[PDB]
Amino acid sequence: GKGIKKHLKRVNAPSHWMLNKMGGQYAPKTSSGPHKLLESIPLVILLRNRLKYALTFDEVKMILIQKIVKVDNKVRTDCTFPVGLMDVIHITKSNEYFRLLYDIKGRFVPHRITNEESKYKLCKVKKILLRKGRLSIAVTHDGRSIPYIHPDVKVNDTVRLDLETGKVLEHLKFQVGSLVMVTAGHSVGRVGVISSIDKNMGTYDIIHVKDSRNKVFATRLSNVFVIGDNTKPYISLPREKGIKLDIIEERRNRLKA
Amino acid sequence: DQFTIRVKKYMSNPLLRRKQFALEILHPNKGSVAKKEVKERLAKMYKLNNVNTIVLFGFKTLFGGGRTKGFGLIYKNVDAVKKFEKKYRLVREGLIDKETKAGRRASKELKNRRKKVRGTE
Amino acid sequence: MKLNISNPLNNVQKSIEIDDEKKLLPFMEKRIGNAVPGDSIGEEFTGYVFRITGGNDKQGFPMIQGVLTNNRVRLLFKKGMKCYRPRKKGERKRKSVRGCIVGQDLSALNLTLVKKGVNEIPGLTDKAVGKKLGPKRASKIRKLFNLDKSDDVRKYVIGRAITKNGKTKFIKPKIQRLVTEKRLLRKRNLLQAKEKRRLEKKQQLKEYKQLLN
RNA sequence: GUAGAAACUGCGAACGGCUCAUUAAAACAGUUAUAGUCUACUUGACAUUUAUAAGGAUAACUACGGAAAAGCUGUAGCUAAUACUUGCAUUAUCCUUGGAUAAGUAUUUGUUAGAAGGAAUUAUAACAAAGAAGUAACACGUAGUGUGUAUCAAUCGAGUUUCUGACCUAUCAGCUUUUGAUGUUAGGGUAUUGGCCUAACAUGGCUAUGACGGGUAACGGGGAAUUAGAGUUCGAUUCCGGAGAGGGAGCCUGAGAAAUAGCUACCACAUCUAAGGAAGGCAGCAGGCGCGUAAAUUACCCAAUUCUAAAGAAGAGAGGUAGUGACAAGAAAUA
Ligand SMILES: [Mg+2]
Ligand SMILES: [Mg+2]
Ligand SMILES: [Mg+2]
Ligand SMILES: [Mg+2]
Ligand SMILES: [Mg+2]
Ligand SMILES: [Mg+2]
Ligand SMILES: [Mg+2]
Ligand SMILES: [Mg+2]
Ligand SMILES: [Mg+2]
Ligand SMILES: [Mg+2]
Ligand SMILES: [Mg+2]
Ligand SMILES: [Mg+2]
Ligand SMILES: [Mg+2]
Ligand SMILES: [Mg+2]
Ligand SMILES: [Mg+2]
Ligand SMILES: [Mg+2]
Repeated sequence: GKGIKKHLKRVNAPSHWMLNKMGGQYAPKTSSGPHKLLESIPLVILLRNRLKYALTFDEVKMILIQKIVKVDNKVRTDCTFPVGLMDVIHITKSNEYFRLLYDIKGRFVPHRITNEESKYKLCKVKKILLRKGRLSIAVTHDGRSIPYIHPDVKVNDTVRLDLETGKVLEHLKFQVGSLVMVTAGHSVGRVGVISSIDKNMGTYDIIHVKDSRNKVFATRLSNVFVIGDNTKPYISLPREKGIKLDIIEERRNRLKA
Repeated sequence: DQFTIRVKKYMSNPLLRRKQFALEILHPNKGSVAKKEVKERLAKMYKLNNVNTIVLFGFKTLFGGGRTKGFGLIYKNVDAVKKFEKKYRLVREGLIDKETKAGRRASKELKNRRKKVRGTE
Repeated sequence: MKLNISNPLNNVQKSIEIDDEKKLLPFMEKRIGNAVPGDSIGEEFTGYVFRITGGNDKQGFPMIQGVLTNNRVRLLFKKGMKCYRPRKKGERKRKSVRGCIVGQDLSALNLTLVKKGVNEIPGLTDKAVGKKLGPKRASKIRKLFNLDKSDDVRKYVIGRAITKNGKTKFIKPKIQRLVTEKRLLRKRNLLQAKEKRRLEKKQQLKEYKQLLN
């Protein structure tokens, strides 16, 4: 036969899900949708392992049968739906609102935003297409098509999107002084600004970022997400504000009882 | 008779219709206050008029003796118990009593039924 | 050797048993689908004409129309063919089947009636049986009862002997393709949705053309 | 209005589980390309040349049957559909009415113009010829959903592909090319590139830095044992990749197979028979024979981990639980 695989084994699941190596040979195996498997979590993980509202898988099912969970203002009943980075989650029965973010480690957390902040999100552009009749469509990291994009929006910058109507509110550029969150290896939740851009011709582009403690790190261009202009961020942040300390200082701080 | 209950990591779950919590029971120099007594104390502790909305499971007695750990579960009413509790728990509580035990010999019936044709099988 | 005669007009059939070489002589070496007189099978069959429709041999293998031999052959069958039903989709199987020429090696005939003779052969030309099930598509009902548009169709569906639960109720089949307000609601809703999409597209186009400044 | 044996229709059965026979620049590992391609379910955008509602025909079923036997089926009479088919009504753009009409989504051929990538025969636009397939004759009672549908984008994947990296043997020194070996031109074929294949043409391609052969009680890797530091030896076997279903070769359906609890034939082995014929594949789970120095129960359950479906509610020897068990590992009586 040799077709598409349908099962996922536990020790082969992405490590940032933090699954018990005992109790089971399998993992939920997220469905196909707006996010990649390795850059997302299935809804069962969020709703049982993190929030602890459910005890088993079937309890997640009984929760989702009654239409009380919404992602991006739409109800979802799929137990393996992918959730992903900047999405908002609303639970009517508890009247709660969350936004997923990376912490200073490489793992996802629900951030518990307020009701007013629950009406938008930030999307970063991946490419811009020109189609019949000369209209321009932007494709976001969210796997989303936005027609009639403003002519000044380019490939790597981010945009702010209303959720009741799929319209654009404003857009944020990708420059030397913009504020950034990094989303891949060796620095997955750090927030810094930007120092320089390299532009190697045939290969990857490297950019450098400076912390608010004057610490500097670098990464690839493809795992850089703009979250604000020079001064302030446009969303609330988790408690560390993306400041990563080394292990000696972290151990010293933790030793306060 | 003489025991103390300490309820830990208490949490309310409006998505389901229950409260869920951990438990620890201190009974020095005696052994294993019964599950029936714990329900009655919890009903008083939580003003639970009735008693048939409480579910307890996973009790261990902690080598050495004198203390026990477990889990507990308190429901909004009886209808919420039957809606979303499994059948095996619902039998231990006595709410239902069904033991249809036809066995795994339905595989025999399944196999010798597909070889017969539309009308008779 | 065993004959099954069926009357298609009156929906009735009758079988007779024959152990004789003399009586079956006219039938031999005839293909299936061609007429043959029935005088020799009985003096009361004088003036009767039959047609051959099938049969099967001593071992029980059926006959098929295409093959022009007098004995058994071995073919591989597909979905559209006659003496085969697949277990999977796209499955094809090789089976053994009998030719379409009549011979002594048969065990059944399966022939039908065309013409009456001089007698009446009771049980084959006297009785008649109905459809056993009435139509369900509405246009079929109105074409059956030769109605016009104004005539409501719901009042002419018939159960034959139905008095099942009440004293006399005649529970009737549900009929499809009836004109209901629902249908109408579907049409008006679809038209409204189309117009709304048109208006929204015009709005968006005008707005974007404004923004290009 | 509620329930519903049979049956048609839809989706899955290409995932899972097992084993290590083949295999020495092959497979595999780290690094690349697809500007040379295909892609079901799921997610987002969103459409073009009788209508108060069209057609005929078939299961299940009834009656008459055949055969020792099989998941065998003949003739006659009925009847549905989101099965199989036909087809209605509608505006948009350029110059505060009219005119030209646009009359065609993908795809193919000819002539041109030209926001992005390092690089375009690129998005895209015009002119002249062809042109698939579609835009609801469907169901629920929640403005809301379910099912279906042209093209683009995303997602779950695959096919090819760049560079570098293996054990012993020279009592294996020259090899390949008539019959594709190495290149060029034009075609055919494929989802695409390619001697992948055909025709014409040229004489090339590899090699002591070990070609071409022989051997392996050789599947590769993540890893394991022992070691002060160097090293030497192992890796059938929890995860990833590859290959196979007694041995070979063909094929249908399908988004996906050269599938084997799918089909066709030969070789070997083997089952029932009224002697005409019919039906096979434990390297899946238990279990038996044989082989040998060498290895366990013809048990219970879907409660947990997950998967499939018309997706709370069914099923799963996947999986879990016990039974056997001085392989290996830890604690620890005989005062
Ligand atoms: Mg295979
Ligand atoms: Mg569970
Ligand atoms: Mg497999
Ligand atoms: Mg040639
Ligand atoms: Mg190995
Ligand atoms: Mg071996
Ligand atoms: Mg094994
Ligand atoms: Mg494997
Ligand atoms: Mg074998
Ligand atoms: Mg095969
Ligand atoms: Mg088998
Ligand atoms: Mg075979
Ligand atoms: Mg076995
Ligand atoms: Mg042993
Ligand atoms: Mg349903
Ligand atoms: Mg049940």
